[PDB]
Amino acid sequence: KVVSTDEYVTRTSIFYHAGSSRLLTVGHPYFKVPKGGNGRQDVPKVSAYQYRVFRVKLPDPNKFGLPDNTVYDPNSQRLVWACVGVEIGRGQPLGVGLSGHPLYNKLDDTENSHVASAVDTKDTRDNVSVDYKQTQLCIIGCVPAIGEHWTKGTASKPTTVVQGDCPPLELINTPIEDGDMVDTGYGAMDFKLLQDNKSEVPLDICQSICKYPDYLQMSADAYGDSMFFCLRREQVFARHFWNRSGTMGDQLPESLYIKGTDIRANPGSYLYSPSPSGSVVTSDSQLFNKPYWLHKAQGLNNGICWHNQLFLTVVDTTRSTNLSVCASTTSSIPNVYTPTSFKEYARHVEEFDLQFIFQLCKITLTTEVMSYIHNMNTTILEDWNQDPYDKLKFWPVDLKERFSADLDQFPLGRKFLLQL
Amino acid sequence: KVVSTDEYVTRTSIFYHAGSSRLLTVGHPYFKVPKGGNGRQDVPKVSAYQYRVFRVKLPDPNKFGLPDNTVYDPNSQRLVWACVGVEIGRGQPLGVGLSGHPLYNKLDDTENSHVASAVDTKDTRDNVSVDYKQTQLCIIGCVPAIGEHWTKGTASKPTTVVQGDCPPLELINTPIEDGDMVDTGYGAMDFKLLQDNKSEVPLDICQSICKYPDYLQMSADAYGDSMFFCLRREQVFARHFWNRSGTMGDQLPESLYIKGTDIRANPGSYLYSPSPSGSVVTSDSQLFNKPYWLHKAQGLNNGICWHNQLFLTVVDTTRSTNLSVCASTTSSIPNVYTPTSFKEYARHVEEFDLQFIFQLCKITLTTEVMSYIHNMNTTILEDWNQDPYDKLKFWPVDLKERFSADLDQFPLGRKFLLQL
Amino acid sequence: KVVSTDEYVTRTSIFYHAGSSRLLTVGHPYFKVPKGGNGRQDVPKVSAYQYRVFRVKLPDPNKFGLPDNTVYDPNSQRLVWACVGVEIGRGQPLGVGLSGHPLYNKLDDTENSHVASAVDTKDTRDNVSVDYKQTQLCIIGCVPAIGEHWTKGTASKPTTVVQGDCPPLELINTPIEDGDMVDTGYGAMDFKLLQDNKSEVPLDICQSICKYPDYLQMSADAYGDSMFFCLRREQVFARHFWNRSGTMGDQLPESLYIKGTDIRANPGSYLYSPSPSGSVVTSDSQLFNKPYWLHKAQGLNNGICWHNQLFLTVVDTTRSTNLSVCASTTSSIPNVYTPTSFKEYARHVEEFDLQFIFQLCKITLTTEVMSYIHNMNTTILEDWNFQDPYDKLKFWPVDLKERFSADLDQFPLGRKFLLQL
Amino acid sequence: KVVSTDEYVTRTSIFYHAGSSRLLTVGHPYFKVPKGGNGRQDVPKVSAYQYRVFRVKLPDPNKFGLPDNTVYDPNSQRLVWACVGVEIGRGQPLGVGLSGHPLYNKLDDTENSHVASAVDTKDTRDNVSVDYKQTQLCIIGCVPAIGEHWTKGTASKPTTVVQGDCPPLELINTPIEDGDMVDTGYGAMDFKLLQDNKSEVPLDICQSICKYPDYLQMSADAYGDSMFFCLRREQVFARHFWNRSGTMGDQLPESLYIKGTDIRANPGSYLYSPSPSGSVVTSDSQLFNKPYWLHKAQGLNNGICWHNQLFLTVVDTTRSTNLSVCASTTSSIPNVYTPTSFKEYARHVEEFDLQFIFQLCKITLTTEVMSYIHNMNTTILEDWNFQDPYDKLKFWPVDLKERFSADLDQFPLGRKFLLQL
Repeated sequence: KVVSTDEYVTRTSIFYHAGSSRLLTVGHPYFKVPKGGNGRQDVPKVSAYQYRVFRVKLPDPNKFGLPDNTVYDPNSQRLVWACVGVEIGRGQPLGVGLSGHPLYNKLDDTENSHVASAVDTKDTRDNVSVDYKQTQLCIIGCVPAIGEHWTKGTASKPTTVVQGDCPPLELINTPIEDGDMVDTGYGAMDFKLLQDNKSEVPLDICQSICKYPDYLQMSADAYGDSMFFCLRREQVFARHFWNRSGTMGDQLPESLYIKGTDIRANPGSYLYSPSPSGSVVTSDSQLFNKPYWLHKAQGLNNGICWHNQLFLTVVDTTRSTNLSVCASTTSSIPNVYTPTSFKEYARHVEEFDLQFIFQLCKITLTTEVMSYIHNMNTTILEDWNQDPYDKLKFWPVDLKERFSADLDQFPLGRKFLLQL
Repeated sequence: KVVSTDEYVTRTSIFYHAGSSRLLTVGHPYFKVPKGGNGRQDVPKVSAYQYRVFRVKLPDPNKFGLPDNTVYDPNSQRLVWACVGVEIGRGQPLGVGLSGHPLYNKLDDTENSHVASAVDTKDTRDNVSVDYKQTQLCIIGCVPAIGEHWTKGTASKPTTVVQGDCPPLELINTPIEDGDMVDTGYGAMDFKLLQDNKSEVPLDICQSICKYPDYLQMSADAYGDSMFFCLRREQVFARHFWNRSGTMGDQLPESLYIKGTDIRANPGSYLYSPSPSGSVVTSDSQLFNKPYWLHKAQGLNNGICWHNQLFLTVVDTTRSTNLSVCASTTSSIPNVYTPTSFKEYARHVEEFDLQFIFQLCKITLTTEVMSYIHNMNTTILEDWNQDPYDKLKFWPVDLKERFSADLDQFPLGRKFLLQL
Repeated sequence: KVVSTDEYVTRTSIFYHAGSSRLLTVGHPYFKVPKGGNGRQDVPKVSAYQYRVFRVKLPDPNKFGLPDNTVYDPNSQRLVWACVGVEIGRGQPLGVGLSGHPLYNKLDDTENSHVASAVDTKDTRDNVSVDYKQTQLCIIGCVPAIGEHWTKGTASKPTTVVQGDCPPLELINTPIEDGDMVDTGYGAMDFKLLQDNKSEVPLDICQSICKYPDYLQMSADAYGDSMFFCLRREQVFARHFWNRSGTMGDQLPESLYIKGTDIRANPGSYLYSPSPSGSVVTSDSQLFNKPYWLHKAQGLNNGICWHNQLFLTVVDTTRSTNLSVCASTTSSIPNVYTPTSFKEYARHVEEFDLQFIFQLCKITLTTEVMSYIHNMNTTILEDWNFQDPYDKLKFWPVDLKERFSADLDQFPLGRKFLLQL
Repeated sequence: KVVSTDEYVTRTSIFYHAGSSRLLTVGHPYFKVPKGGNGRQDVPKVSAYQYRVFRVKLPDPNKFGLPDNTVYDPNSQRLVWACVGVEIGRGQPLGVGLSGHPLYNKLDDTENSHVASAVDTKDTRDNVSVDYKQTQLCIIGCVPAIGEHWTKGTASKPTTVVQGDCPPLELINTPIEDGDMVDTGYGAMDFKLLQDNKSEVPLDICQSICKYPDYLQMSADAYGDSMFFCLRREQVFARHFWNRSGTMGDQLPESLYIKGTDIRANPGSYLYSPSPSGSVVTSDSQLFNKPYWLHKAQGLNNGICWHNQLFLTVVDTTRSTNLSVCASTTSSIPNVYTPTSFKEYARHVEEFDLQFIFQLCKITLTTEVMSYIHNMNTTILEDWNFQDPYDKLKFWPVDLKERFSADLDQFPLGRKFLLQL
């Protein structure tokens, strides 16, 4: 039976402020662009619809040599940091940005099109852009957050299935790493494995995986390490209605329509996919640049940062504007414009400023306790008196050299001083 | 260690009202229009998407001969003004105004266009206008506000890079001057330096710099002089989706699409830029014509106007309507309309009414103190017992002759009297 | 130094209800239509985008013969009415109405138009209608409200300026009269003087003046008589983006663009004017048909109706629907439709019901006082006992001298006012 | 002088629940469709934009023999029902429905049309549909509610006026009957009398009268019998801007435009009428299926149901969806579709469930009283023992004489009312 951490982890009045400086990353919004070097001066994939997963490394409170031996005795008690306050800073202005595909699979406008109807024979793929679904999310833990997505499931039985048949769909949970793609309005699935077309979704995701946080699984967690603070806020609507070209794998049952006089009529495409849209982005609906104080966690782990680390997953699509930089191909432009004399580049920018208020805590290593900690994580006692998470990609944030007890010297520290 | 001003600046019950008369400026909304004089009767660039930065000069409270020697002694105490109340008046009615470009780089409509498809060869630049993103912001300090913007960064290494390559992007902080351009929905960057096209954004900004206030930097300030009062409220959405003509500098990775039967086909333009829009302007979301009382500042400087000055940065795009004035070319119009017999002019108007409630304060010039003031700003003691801000352009507001102790004689003064 | 009226005007518990009957006016929404009579059966200009400025005349409380000599003595005291409650009744249903122009100056669609491009030579003026910006405002005073608008300013210097140049713009404050045009989304200016085109804005305003209330000036007023109660609520957005035909008076600086291959290229029209729109009209955002109680005013005059009069400025564009009445040209209709056999008329309707709760007040005619009143308005004491400047302006007269009643429970606003405990 | 009913009507703790079962009506949404019978198996006009006015008949509390004679004595006291709680049940799901006209008078699109321009010569009438303005309203009284509308006023003078002139517009108050048409966004007027075209508004209203509740008149009522409970919530916006064909009855003043080179030019149609729209229908803005408790009424009559009746006017346009039922013309379907082999019918449905909580009250028939009641309504005493003007009007009869019950906990509204102790 798992026990709340408020019963065997006593808290103190020792508070510290920790904060990284300004973090920023620029790159291409759609894909990694390799440039032959001198490997490498390439630009990375920096999309506003990417998960930002910061691995915040904290100083060992037992190795911490600033507090005096009056706060605790290293004979039967050990220290561990507990997170109390969090402020996620976002820098760039609010904006909406587009993601598209030159060969998007758009057959016919199925909404109220009186223009014409397209012939299926040739390559009926139009150059289509779209503004994705708007998503703001924030998850704080000591273990990377768990996300779900749909993948091409393994064959049901030892059964040979025909090529071109619909594969089985399997839901899969995976740890959310920095750089993963968020749900953008086309669903949370493996577009690389389930769409051989390479033309159903924009370039942002057409060869990537869209993951959605498994709030149901992380909230049903026994210990609650995956998520003890969660803020979600998403919105989307259907902007345009479209048709998908390609032979229909599912036969339209003849019970549902009447063919008309031409009893040879091929039924039109009946696979409809809408263009998502995130509507208006307003600072009234903003979810960051605000202090959030964790008192009671959702799980039994009440904001205790085991192994002196803290995982912060964050998605913010309210600053998706894209910089368009263009450079002339002639050394100096002749005062005449021709499209061949300008190179066009699209760059995207992300800016963060993480701030935290941590609280020092004691753990009296009794029996019953410690054995409970052993059944929880043997490596907790082992690290007291290798790493499985380096196989995943995170944004490292080292705060061992940034802890400070002078809370009034920092904005989040002052806002926390309005809590006595 | 920096110390809060509430520990070494004692406050008094002496309150004064200060206020400018109506301030207004008219001009051209897009660019400075030179007219050969009699130099010069030109109209200036007066756009609703410009930063308005007022440099409010206050009378020296030590040289002020209105208070009696009972409030302080000029032996160990000196006076300084502290800002308590602010009301920013806006005059013109609410309206939405357009900003455009006759040669805007619009290739193809990617938002479900079934009209046609444009050929890239010829000059495919359309006459495009747009209503910018809606922005209301207000920052009060004693130091000019700090803004961020992206510029053509210096060469990465002592490396010869080919002409037409994408230049490095560098984020830069600069003091926000009166007349600077705000973020309009295309990002905060140097459009003059990063777009040799002179055709990616409307005439408002195609040769200017869009700055966004660096709230992250100003809030993390040690002393907090840059910003001790901040109100932001911005909104924007993507109205129309467009394509940019010009050769793509970044090669579209062939892993992300399938070329179709014409295996030697150039992929269409995949640089998508939306037209921003500020949606509805309503007086419910209005942010000015309201009294704001500063009690606790965000930083350690709690509204203390060092050097008897106060910097007010304000952006209000909710009054962006543009007057269209036209005059007949004939002395008296013949009652027949032809476009050649009428000259069309576009003029824009800005109207303000600044109001303030200041509080007189004492500073006991002890040791420990005063040396702290010396480490803060030697020129503070120097002015008690040149200018670094004259390099920047501000809107001068002289209030040395505008202070009044009869608070009940003024609107902001009465609203402040409802605070006892 | 001006002094608050709460320091020299003591209030009493005597309260009266005053109210006009139903007021209504019909007419044409765009322009006055003269009809030769039998002068005259003409229809006036009755637009939902017109200022409604009522001059409410109140009975003289000193001349009032209802109170007994116990409430005051006419030796050292004088009476004056003080406004306490107001309810503005609006009658017609909520609706949106259009205002347009057959020859609107619309050159090209600049809002993502792939349709075509218009030739500038010929008359490239389209028949364009638009729903104006939505505006609700209400201002109560004893002096007509002050509005601002831009006009063709006086000549800058003793300077000969070329014909066709842009005239100087001058901001002007003027009293807002009944029938004046409100800001409709094109700005507050004199379209008749600053637009010789007669084609930049719809017929509603193309030869009129759009005024916006100068809240900044009226709030900075010394006495605060112009406005001691103000409720504003406006909304608008840009619906369509357009181009203006006509030669550009300001040369586009060549630093801002690249001309292209045809080095001869005339820059397209770069004077952009959007079509305003007031979005949805809903009764949730409604601002009238509600009681409003004046306790503390914004200015020093705390709702005191000097000279026993009260000016009520109101704008309500949430009932801008236009009735279309059509009559057959034949005496009895032949059961066949032809556009020539039906005459079409557009009529607009406004319905109000003004309601007020006034409070009787005393003014002890001391020294210091009375001299203060004399420096304020000599005509206040002169009109007491120890011509009119406003008859030059057009108002909607509301005579309530015969409409005062002390039986508050007999009226809705009176009952709602009795709920104050 | 009228007196509040709380001064001569003492209340008791006796409470009853009264409620009709589910009421529903189906029919055609646009017009009465006659079918030759066996007269008649016709379908009636059942539109979501119709006033639903229920005439609720209550049992005579003096004739009621369930309470014992300890509560009152029929010697100097008489009984009267007073309404305390009301819940109006709506059944069908929320939906939006269209109303249109095959021969709608739509000339040109004035909302930024660069497609083409229509010639006025031929029959320029398009098939146009529209979703009306959204309106939810509820008025409870003991006298039928009063509505207003504009009608063809009587001739201005005994004057011979030319045929084709605009008739005078007269505002008229009428009792709101069940089946009357509501304001739909084209105004509250008599479309049959002021539009000989029969083509300016959709078929729903082109030959009907749209009435709007005269809140100004009913609230200024002396006794307050017309309306002692009122909930309104309406919204509308302009979706499309159009032009009206037909010769312009009002001459466009030449001061407002410049004709251009072709000084031979009839100004294009300058009568602009927008298509209304009720925007989104959401249950957040829903106004029914909720209990409403009447404590203080707006008028002096505090929810007292004189003559043991209660009038409920209600409009709900948030369920305006229309069922489309079609039946094949062949006895059994050939598996081939042709438009001639299917008959198409449009049917609309309304579902209600009225619920009430009434309170028994006593009236001691003193002098001063009773004489006041006599001056109020002689028929109140006459109907006691100390013809009908409303059957000339059309109402929805709801007989609740056999539906009163004192076991409040047996009904939902009764339980919610028991949550008030």
